[PDB]
Amino acid sequence: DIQTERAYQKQPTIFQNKKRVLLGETGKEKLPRYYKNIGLGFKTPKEAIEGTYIDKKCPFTGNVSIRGRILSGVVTKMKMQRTIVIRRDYLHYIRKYNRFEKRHKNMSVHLSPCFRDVQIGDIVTVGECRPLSKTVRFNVLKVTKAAGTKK
Amino acid sequence: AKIVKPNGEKPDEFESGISQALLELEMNSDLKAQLRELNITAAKEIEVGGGRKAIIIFVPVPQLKSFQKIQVRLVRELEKKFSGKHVVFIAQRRILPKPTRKSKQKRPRSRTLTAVHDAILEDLVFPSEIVGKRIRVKLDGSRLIKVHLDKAQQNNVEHKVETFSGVYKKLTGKDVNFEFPEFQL
Amino acid sequence: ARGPKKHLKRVAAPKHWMLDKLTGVFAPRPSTGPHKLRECLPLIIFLRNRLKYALTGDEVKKICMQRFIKIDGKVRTDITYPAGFMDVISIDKTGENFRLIYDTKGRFAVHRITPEEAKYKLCKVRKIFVGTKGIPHLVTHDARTIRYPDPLIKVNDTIQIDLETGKITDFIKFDTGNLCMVTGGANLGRIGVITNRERHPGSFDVVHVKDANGNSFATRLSNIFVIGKGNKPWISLPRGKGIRLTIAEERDKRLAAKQSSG
Amino acid sequence: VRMNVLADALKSINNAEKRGKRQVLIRPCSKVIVRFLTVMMKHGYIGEFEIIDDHRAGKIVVNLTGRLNKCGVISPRFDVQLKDLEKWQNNLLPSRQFGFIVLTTSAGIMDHEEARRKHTGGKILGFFF
Amino acid sequence: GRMHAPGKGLSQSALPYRRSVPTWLKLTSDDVKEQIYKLAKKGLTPSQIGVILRDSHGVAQVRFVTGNKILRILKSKGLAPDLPEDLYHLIKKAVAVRKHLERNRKDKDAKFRLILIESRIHRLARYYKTKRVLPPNWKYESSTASALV
RNA sequence: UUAAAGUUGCUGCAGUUAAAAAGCUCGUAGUUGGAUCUUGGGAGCGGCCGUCCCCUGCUCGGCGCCGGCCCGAAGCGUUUACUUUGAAAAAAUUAGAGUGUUCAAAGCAGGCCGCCUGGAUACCGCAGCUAGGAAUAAUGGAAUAGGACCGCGGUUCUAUUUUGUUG
Repeated sequence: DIQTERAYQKQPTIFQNKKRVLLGETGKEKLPRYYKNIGLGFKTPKEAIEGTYIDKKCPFTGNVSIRGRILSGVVTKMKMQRTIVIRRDYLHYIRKYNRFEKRHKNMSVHLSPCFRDVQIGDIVTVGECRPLSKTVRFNVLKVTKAAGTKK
Repeated sequence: AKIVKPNGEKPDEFESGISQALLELEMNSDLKAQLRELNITAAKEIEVGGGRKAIIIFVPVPQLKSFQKIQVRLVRELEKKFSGKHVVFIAQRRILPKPTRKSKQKRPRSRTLTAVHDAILEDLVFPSEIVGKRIRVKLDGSRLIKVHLDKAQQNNVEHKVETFSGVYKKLTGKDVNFEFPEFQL
Repeated sequence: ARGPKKHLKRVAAPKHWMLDKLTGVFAPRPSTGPHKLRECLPLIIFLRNRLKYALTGDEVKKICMQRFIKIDGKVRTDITYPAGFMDVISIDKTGENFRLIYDTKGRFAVHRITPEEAKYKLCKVRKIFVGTKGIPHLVTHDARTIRYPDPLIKVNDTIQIDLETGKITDFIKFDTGNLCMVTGGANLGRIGVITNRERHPGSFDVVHVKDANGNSFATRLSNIFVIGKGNKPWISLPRGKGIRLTIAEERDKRLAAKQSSG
Repeated sequence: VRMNVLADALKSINNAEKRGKRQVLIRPCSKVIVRFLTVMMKHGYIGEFEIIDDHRAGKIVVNLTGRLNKCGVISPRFDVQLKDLEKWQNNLLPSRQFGFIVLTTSAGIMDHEEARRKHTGGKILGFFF
Repeated sequence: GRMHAPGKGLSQSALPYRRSVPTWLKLTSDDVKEQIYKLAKKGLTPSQIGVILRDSHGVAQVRFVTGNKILRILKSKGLAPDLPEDLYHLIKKAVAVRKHLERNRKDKDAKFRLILIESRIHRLARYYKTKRVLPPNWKYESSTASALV
């Protein structure tokens, strides 16, 4: 499932190549995991702790720093791999005609693979990080489900 | 004894005496087979404007329909064992506050305060079913509800409308008057 | 541009430098120093427009080549040396010392001090640095690197240095209930007591300072400055004692003084 | 369809006072309608009214006097502040000595002098003079 | 007025303000529930169940003699139809007008009414997709018209 | 080019006959959407009423006492708009304080016989941060009950002041 690619994927902090004694079972073949806390009152999911995936652009299990602005939005498409696109909606004011303006603009957000129950139409909270690509400047921190889906 | 409270506290002298009085009232009558599971929760003693008194008796909701068809008798064994104390039956109901954003199940709309007040008013007197309701809002800003009752069984309710107004002003606080319309039926 | 900016116009100057508008096209840009470009007071404008010792910009550089002006006890020959907040200016010839404390309005004001007050100077530490082989360092707001303080020094608390040796004598802990100085922004030059501090993670923290007469205001945490333990200061306050009285009360006291003077 | 019960209510009471009637019926009810007539009743522009408590939506029998001139509704409910209320009062009241602006603030629904006293703003409903 | 007609009609029921069980009714809730179960095993739409119960058994409404409405008991027992009543009748009317229009190619009025029936079917389908009653993949076509009764 | 122009009308225009309702209907985007969820008082004050105190809950510690009372805190309570306050928001220009450039446009000076001082204040559309209210408008619960509380039964890793110096 992992290392389906010509370049090896590994975490650059945990040394996985220590010396073993009995060279078998009974307390071994359990890889240690590296994680960290983002802060700002956020919670690290257990799927990023007990997970097995390798991703350097993950905010929790990776070399990604979170600072700056905190936003929110609703997703539209999951087509490109490991990055999603969300839609943000806001009300603009016009000074001449004393009314309001509903407009939108969308942005590309990197999605960590620790969320696997994500679907169309749920409100997600994103955070500012480093420029990871040309159009990618945000990362997914927590996911709140949409209205309904009781079963 | 016959009194059962939802909370573990000891009742006073008055409601214990009313529970005992109804205990011999169901003992000496032919209704002992019809009150085996029918109990009392709480009772009070308040006053009405004038030279009369009143008593209120609380009944739980899922046994209320048992007491609806026995109330037409039970009240006048209570005035034939008392001197002149008029006896009414009401159904108890818990009230919940509106959940604000400053402060969990969704509160069902049966616990709505206006619905509780409406249920208290309609179940306060059973045989005179309500056929009309108007609200007088006088120039001081206060509300004065007037409630129209049934044309039938008028004679055995008209002597207790002052007691109904007194107990509704005591439990809730609304000036409620009663009228008997004759136009419709 | 193609490099660093080097000139400075008259109206590009900050308002607290507070010059006129028609005497030239250029204003004195200060040289690089311990303070920022915006909140500093150059030597040339001070000697030319505050004490009125000199009238022309060649006379002040003649003073600086005559070696009569010392900032923090060392002779400064720079004519545009930025003398910022909480600095002592000592003149060896006439024998008076000046300390720059903001008054009740947003500008620098003269404050004649005793020589016994003129041997120390307060500083605010910006960050704590641990050195090569575990040397505790200092980063003050006046760019003074001090080695090995007392180990109770934190990010926000202020220190007292001795001008001759450059070492800590005593420090004031940043707690709620200490005397306050505000430097920067709108509320600039008000004496009060720190009451409440709230933490905002990911953004700037804001404090709440209550003045002696009961007035309260809020400033950012980066623009705070502690001057005293409790309500007792460690320096000499200027006139007015940092109140920021309203313009109606200022009008009342000005008309009362004018009526009494006659 | 019916998209604003309050505009229809105030139009109906305006037509009733313009013809010269004494009692009128308003087909729907709302809490905001009862607050609006409570403001005009406290200010003495309408008489003592009633609520026909029927199980659909209350019908309101308002006693009409000759003290009313015009009742109007601004649609939609425009946001108004303390600094922007004077323009509304200038171009919408007939005079500075009488007339009231009914605006919904967070502390209830009442006239604009009381909201000036409590220093609060909100959304405008209508006017009467 | 109407939704695809110029008429403005006022003809519907008017339930009284009184909301109590009358004294002449000598029935319980379980008896009328059993009657609903038997008449639903007879296989009839819930509206006409209400018609027959009101006509024969003297009950005004089930919801004033039982604490809940008739389709809710029909779903609680587990014999309510999967498709709603009005949607099923609209699809049946669409099937009828399409079967009429196969043998009559020149009936333009029937084609216009078929357009109106299809529009009302779509507008009800949007609401039933919104309220999570019907699956999102259910689509209305002519070829699925005869397949879905 | 602006006002005049209510002849570009958001405030604030007109469409039977003067300029102007698509031949008619369906229909996606857009805009707008019925009613209803907590109402009422108390101890006071001046001769029925204005202002004011009250109708949010579980791990640490000081205005105070003899493990018991209360108060205060590192940490938490559905989110939006709107409403009010606070921070930051360059100067000049605009309003505007003081001031006999002979007055004034201008300037920031100047006045007392070494001294006293000014060189303010306000606005800065929207968007971003923060704290009081929840009226107004939209979103949500629990209904095929894995619904909310309460004491009881098991599947795994570990807190060392707690099994005499050491396996």
